Amino acid sequence: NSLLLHLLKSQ
Amino acid sequence: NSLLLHLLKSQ
Amino acid sequence: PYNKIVSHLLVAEPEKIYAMPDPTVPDSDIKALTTLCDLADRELVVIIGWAKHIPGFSTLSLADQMSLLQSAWMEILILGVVYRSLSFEDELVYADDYIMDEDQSKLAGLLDLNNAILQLVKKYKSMKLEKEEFVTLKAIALANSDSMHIEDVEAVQKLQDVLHEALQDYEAGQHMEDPRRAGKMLMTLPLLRQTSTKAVQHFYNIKLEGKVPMHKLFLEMLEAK
Amino acid sequence: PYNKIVSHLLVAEPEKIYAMPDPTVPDSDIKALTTLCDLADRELVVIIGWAKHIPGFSTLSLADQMSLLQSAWMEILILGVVYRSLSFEDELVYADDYIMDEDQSKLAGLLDLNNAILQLVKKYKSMKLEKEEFVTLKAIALANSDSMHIEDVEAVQKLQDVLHEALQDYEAGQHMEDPRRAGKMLMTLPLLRQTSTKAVQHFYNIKLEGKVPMHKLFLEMLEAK
Ligand SMILES: O=[N+]([O-])c1ccc2cc[nH]c2c1
Ligand SMILES: O=[N+]([O-])c1ccc2cc[nH]c2c1
Repeated sequence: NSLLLHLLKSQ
Repeated sequence: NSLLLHLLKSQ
Repeated sequence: PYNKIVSHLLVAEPEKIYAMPDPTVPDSDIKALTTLCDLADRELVVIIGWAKHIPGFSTLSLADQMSLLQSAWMEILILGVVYRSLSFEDELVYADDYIMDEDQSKLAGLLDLNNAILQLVKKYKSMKLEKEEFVTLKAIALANSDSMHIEDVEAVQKLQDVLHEALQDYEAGQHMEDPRRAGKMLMTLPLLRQTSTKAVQHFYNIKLEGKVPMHKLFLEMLEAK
Repeated sequence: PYNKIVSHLLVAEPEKIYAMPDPTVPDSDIKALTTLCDLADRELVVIIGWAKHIPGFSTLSLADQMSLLQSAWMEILILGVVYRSLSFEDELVYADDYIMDEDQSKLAGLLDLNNAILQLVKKYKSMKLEKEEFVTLKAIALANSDSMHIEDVEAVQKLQDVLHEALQDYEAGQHMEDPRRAGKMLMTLPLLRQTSTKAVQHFYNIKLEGKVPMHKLFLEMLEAK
């Protein structure tokens, strides 16, 4: 799964 | 020399 | 009853031309691309003529006239296909006798280019693009074509300003309900530019691959990019 | 004393990051491109954070948030270089510690891409682009990025409208002398799009050529094009 998604969900 | 120029000078 | 520059560009709009694919030639990728390049060669003649009716274009130097047309010619060809295609669904009207669906696009190797052109069609359909807006955007695309080779930067800026003012006056008069409509039209130009780049790249590749004959004017406009 | 969305985008603007080229590595094409791709990977993290401050962006679906960023990321990187470069002549400020002239551009194999970026710089210099306009155009470029993959077309149109309205209000308030300034700013977006296409194509070619290491986020944004 995408790091873009991860960073969009993050903090 | 360019046909573009020719057609820009034409009629 | 609107802006006079818009009125003028409407009556300056050239008559449609037919593709007339050679009925003695068997249907192939090479026939489709030969037909499209011939149609483009003929439409470029019509475009050069039209550009001379654009108020102030003829007062630029011959070098600046050529520079604007060498930069914008594919955008102008694309906008014509787009406009003709607005009443269709998933088909591109290159000409009244040359309407390309997915099947024909795959056979021509044009599926990707034709999908990008269809994205432009679907945007203008959702905005209900009018002929008045189409001709004004065509002229703006020529004036705003970002040539690296302009001699009179101020004169080209002035042409850009005249046509932008025409678009703003037309939308203010005709589209009171959407005070952002002129800007929304200008915000379609990036996808037009992107699609023109893809089309020129594609036809340049076809020129190098050496299998499709092309006329002098089309090859000269392709060489200028 | 102007439009609140503009005010907000100004205070949302991220702090500069340094390139920090590895001082133990000899100067080469591979070092320059490794340095630029690392800087881009790090700036993409900052860009994702910034996008969340754009009023209404966070209300889109995660899919639509990703779609806008996958389409616009290189345009946003280019606009940052452009803005940092406005007080320079013929140099691109990638970072305060990484300023590229012609010599360095030739050594990196970036001469053509860097000349296109310089054309954007020279246009915004002639318009005297303000930071207010820069941040607003950055947001508009994200919202207007022409993704083929949007789920809520109306919600993205609404974001486009909010930011376009902000630009129009700011120019109406701040630039009474030029009633066409908002449209002139929008008419810079086609060259931005064109330059982004050339940059992504160039870095995609570098990725395939296999010699320059690249971080996960940069490669994922490159894969999405
Ligand atoms: O690549 N194009 O969009 C393209 C190619 C060819 C023609 C001929 C007429 N209009 C054209 C448009
Ligand atoms: O191709 N570019 O314009 C480009 C490439 C890399 C970076 C890094 C920061 N800004 C960048 C811009």
